[PDB]
Formats: sequence, structure tokens, C-alpha cells
Amino acid sequence: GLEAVRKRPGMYIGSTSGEGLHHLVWEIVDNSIDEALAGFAKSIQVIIEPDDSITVIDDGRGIPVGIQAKTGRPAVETVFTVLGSSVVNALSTSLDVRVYKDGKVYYQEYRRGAVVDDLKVIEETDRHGTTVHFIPDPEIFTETTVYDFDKLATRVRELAFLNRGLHISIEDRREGQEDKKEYHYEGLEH
Ligand SMILES: CNc1cc(F)cc2c1[nH]c1nc(Oc3cnc(C)nc3)nc(N3C[C@@H]4[C@H](N)C[C@]4(C)C3)c12
Repeated sequence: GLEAVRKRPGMYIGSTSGEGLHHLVWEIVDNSIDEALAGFAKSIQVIIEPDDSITVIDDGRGIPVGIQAKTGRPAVETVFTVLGSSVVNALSTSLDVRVYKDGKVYYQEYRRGAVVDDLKVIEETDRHGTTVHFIPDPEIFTETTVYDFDKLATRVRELAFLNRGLHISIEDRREGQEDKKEYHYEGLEH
């Protein structure tokens, strides 16, 4: 399972250098992209947190939270624990997911890929979507755990263009360099 990912990360993310570090972002963002293609997500936020962790927020339907017959576990748990999203989980010190669905916020967290506790309703909400936050593991990313805002922004812009109509932003919250760029290419309303 994911134990193999932690021992051979090069086979799953291509490189454990800075390139692999950034690849984790795209693996998560690609899920939000898929939910935009499904027609439900309209906006995606990518945030570099002050500690070089990453938050990705979409306003889609939210990852399914029901128990799957095949696994006996909530669908959202399987997304992160069974071998892109599960690879990011495995290579992070911690990953937390919040699903905003049916007036509830469903929460689960993992540590170096391992489940902390069963999925739990933690809050009520009026919004919908999925928020994933992860802290890349320096035991894996031994060269660098520092994100490149311009590198992320460049690809986010490309992604906005390829997914015309999508709102996507990138934000840096790190000390002395706070920045944000927002992208949106218009559809037929142009
Ligand atoms: C930061 N965002 C983020 C991050 C993330 F890691 C996953 C999702 C994610 N956002 C997501 N939104 C949905 O939306 C749905 C809702 N309902 C259904 C039936 N399918 C997709 N599904 C999601 N998933 C992930 C798996 C495939 N892309 C389809 C899934 C089996 C379910 C995500």
C-alpha cells in the first residue's frame, strides 16, 4: 500500500527534489479540476501557507462521504488511503480534508499517510466543496520543502487558460512576500 510510496517516492512522483515538491500541488489541484469538468466547481484557491504547507480549496459538491459496500469505509477516506491524492497523503507529515456537504463539515486527518480518526462531522456549514491541506514530509523532500510562488503561478495561469471559465487563484502567505494572483479566462459571455 502507501508504505511502498513512502519508501519508493521516486516511482510515484518522479523526483523527490523541488520538482516532486511542486508535483504534490498538481496532484491535488487535478482533483478540483475534475470537479470543475463535472460542472460543479467554479473556483479553486491554492494557498502557500506561512510554514510552506499547501491548502487547496474548491467549491464543488464535496468528496462523497458515504460508506462504500466494497470497503466498509467512507469514500473520502478511501480517496486518501488507498493507492494521486493518496500519494500526496503518503508523502506528507500531515494531510487534513474538510468536505462541505449537506449543511455539514466532514473532517478527517492522516499523519505520514496513517488515519488519525474516523471521519467526523465537526461543524455546520452553508457552503459546498472540498478543502485539502497538506504538509510535505522533509523525510521525503530532503533537498527542499520551500515552494516557488512564480513556478506555481505560471502553471495556475496555464490551468486557467486550459480550463476556460474556471476561476483559479494562487496566494503566498509567507513572511515578507505575501502575494496573490487571480486568473479567469471568460467563456461565451466575453
Ligand atoms: C481540494 N479538492 C479536492 C482534493 C482531492 F484530493 C479530491 C477531491 C477534491 N475535490 C473533490 N470533489 C469531488 O467531487 C465529487 C462529488 N461527488 C462525486 C460523485 N464525484 C466527485 N470529488 C473528489 N474526489 C477525488 C476522487 C476523484 N477525483 C473523484 C473522487 C473519487 C472523489 C474531490
